[PDB]
Amino acid sequence: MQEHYQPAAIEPAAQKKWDDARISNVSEDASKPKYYCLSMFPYPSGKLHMGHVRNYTIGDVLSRFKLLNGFNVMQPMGWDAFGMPAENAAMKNNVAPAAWTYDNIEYMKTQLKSLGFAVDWEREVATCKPEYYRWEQWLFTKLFEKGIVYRKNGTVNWDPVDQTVLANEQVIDGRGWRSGALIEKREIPMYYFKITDYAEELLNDLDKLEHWPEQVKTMQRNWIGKSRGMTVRFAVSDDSKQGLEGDYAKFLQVYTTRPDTLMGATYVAVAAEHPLATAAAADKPELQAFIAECKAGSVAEADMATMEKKGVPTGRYVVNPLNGDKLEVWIANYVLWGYGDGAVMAVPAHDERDFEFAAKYNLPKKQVIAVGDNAFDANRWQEWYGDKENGVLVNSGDLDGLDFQTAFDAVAAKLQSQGAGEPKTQYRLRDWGISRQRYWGCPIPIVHCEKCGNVPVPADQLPVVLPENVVPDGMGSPLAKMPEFYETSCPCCGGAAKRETDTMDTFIESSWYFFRYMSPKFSDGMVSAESAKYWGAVDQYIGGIEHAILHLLYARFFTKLMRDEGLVNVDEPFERLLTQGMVVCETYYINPADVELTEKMSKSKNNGVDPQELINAYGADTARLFMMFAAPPEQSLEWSDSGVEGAHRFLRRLWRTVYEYLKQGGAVKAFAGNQDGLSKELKDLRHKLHSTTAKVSDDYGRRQQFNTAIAAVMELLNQYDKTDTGSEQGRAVAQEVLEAAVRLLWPIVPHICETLWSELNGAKLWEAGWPTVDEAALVKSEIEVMVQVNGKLRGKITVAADASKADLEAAALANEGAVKFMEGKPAKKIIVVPGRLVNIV
Ligand SMILES: Nc1ncnc2c1ncn2[C@@H]1O[C@H](COP(=O)(O)OP(=O)(O)OP(=O)(O)O)[C@@H](O)[C@H]1O
Ligand SMILES: Nc1ncnc2c1ncn2[C@@H]1O[C@H](COP(=O)(O)OP(=O)(O)OP(=O)(O)O)[C@@H](O)[C@H]1O
Ligand SMILES: [Mg+2]
Ligand SMILES: [Zn+2]
Repeated sequence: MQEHYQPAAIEPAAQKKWDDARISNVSEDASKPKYYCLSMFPYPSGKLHMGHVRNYTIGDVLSRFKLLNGFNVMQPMGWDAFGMPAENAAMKNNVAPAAWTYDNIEYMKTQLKSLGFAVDWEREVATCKPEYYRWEQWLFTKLFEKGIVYRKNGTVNWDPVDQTVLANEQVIDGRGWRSGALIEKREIPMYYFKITDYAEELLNDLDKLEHWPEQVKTMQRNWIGKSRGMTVRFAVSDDSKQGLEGDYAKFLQVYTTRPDTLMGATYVAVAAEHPLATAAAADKPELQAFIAECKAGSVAEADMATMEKKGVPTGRYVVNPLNGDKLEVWIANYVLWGYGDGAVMAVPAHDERDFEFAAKYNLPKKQVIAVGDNAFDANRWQEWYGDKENGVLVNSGDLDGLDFQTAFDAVAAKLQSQGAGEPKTQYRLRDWGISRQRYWGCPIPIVHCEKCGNVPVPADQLPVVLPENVVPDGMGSPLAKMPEFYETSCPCCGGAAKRETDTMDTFIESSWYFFRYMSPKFSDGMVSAESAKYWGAVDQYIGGIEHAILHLLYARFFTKLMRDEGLVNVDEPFERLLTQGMVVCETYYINPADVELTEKMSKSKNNGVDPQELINAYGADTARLFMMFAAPPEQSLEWSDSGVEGAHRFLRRLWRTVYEYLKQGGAVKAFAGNQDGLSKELKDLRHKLHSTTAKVSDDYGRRQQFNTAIAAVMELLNQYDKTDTGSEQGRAVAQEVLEAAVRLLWPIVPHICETLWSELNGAKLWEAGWPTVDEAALVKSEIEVMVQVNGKLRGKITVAADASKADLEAAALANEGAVKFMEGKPAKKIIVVPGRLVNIV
């Protein structure tokens, strides 16, 4: 064995040994339990960053831990290759997005292989390849036939100067990012997933996820935004029907989640697009200007929660169906057309938004809810005004004295008796718009025929291949200007027709890639039935909480869609979630590596430290160890050159330790079996050993805290250094300690542990398996305790080292000599000195 640690030499050698053994190249082996450990596949931007390193080391630690415990572990890797960053690099360097993407994949793959991740590279996928996206095109056409995917006009942001559609992330102050021209709102036909049909399923199935973080489930619930409220109809007064047609001439319909406060309504508010707003503003210019300012605004919830709530009266009146009061209709900028009825009631006494709105305009505030002892001040807002669990109704006539739910049910029955309302469930969730006016994305498998309409491409003709020899320029998608692409024949009539030129939301590819990993070479479906039945669902998912909402929601939606199609039989894709904290680095006034002598490392400010320089300078094991040791996985990690130095010296210490042990007599059989007769020092070392094994096993398997597991192995080595292991039984225990230490650290730093193991033991490491805990090594020695009766030694008892004072009291009173000297009398007191004596008085 060589004396000094050389990661540049041993890490390539250890990587080829694993590759030649094909331990990571797994199949649907029914003779072993499966474990699917998935890390979020990266966008092939060009180079890895320490964020990738931390994420994929965490996944590799869990994967290698399960492999050592005898699991058939699948840890697949892939490339989220579609999206804008390639389209922006295409216009910068004048290259095709495909060639720019494949150059990055090939390079980033070599960077990943040099880190030693136990990856099944035979299951690699690239989402921009037709062999992949043909199956999301297939699912598109199948759901299109069922109406789950439909075509409908939607609003987009049009740039009149750049001649392109812009996302809201590129529209600032009503203007284009790289143009600055006033952005128009255009209605164009687009495609949507009817995800609202699955809202109740997407909400309730969260209860099945017993191992998800509670805040992630909370974020999913708030995004869906289910509310159980009441539809309420206010009859339009006789004097307020001018110019109103249809149902809008008779009643104003609103939606409310507080029908228990309907007796407290003092006014109602409609959206600027509501027919009551249009009819009232017909001869009032002040209302026409208000409606225009509302339309010329942002429905962005961010801007809406920060905007000044404004309103103007209309002079039109509606009638409350419970108490008969005539209420004036206001046009308000916070009422949104398209959400519910486009109109709401207002209860300023029990809704904070309505209180401030009515405080500005001096509208009445009628209390209809009391919370026991609290006092109601119409000029102040307390937090209990909107209390829904402890409130009780007042000023409600029939409903006085009821709680929220009882008043809810009673108002429901009263409104249905008069035909003026009914219970209604609503969701803030809107349908999922698929269409993107971009080139570098999955083509939409629709053919437009002037005789047949929007026609789906038959399954025999899939995929619709995206042409790769394209250099986008940013002034409109090139597909709309390529007649050789969109000119086609209608698959229903055969006449001249046009292909859809929009591409798909890149969230589509990440919504089902975890299933494609199960059979990435399958050509008869999204995923083969056999591999789907074997792998089931993802056992462990590792990625940012930034994706806790849309990505997870879309992935869960696609899982149920594919299940309903009979492709899979699981309800949820991910059983467990691990969210790693971001990696941060000091900024300088550019990469710190190009600098000589603190925010998230991202492409935005180019703070990302290139892992390849750390690998060349210290090796992959030093990189992996520093990531897992600096902080818990969920906690943020700060880049520290001092941190990578301490990690490398520990690996030098681990190497030096095994070398010095083998220099002093070579390898022997590891100690095992009965440890009676071992010296006290060697028993304590074995106790520390199997205590460390239990602690590392618990930190990998349950807590998923890797920094503490490394610290535990460090403590075991510290006690090893202070232990004389020169004797024959001493050498046997030293062999047992080192054989476990290198296996406990193998998931973190597999390169050095693989090399050290084969110098210690001739068997394959992954066949010796995860170290077991010898429970006998955890039992400490027994102690003899003196028994006293009124201070006189009456006998002795043999006590356990873990015995409580109650155990010594129980054992001291059972002593024969005690009972004989106690003369059948009780003890007014029983003093207990643990580990010395117990005296009964
Ligand atoms: N189109 C709309 N624009 C603005 N506000 C609306 C609109 N439709 C309903 N509202 C108001 O929003 C209130 C709450 O509805 P939402 O769907 O947000 O439920 P919620 O916030 O979960 O309910 P809660 O206020 O009881 O916690 C309703 O009581 C109603 O007054
Ligand atoms: N600085 C970082 N520290 C730790 N993990 C990171 C960091 N940056 C990205 N990751 C993780 O790397 C994985 C791949 O992320 P990816 O390259 O797709 O970017 P992203 O998370 O989508 O970024 P953005 O939100 O800016 O679009 C994810 O699990 C993500 O959480
Ligand atoms: Mg269960
Ligand atoms: Zn046709």
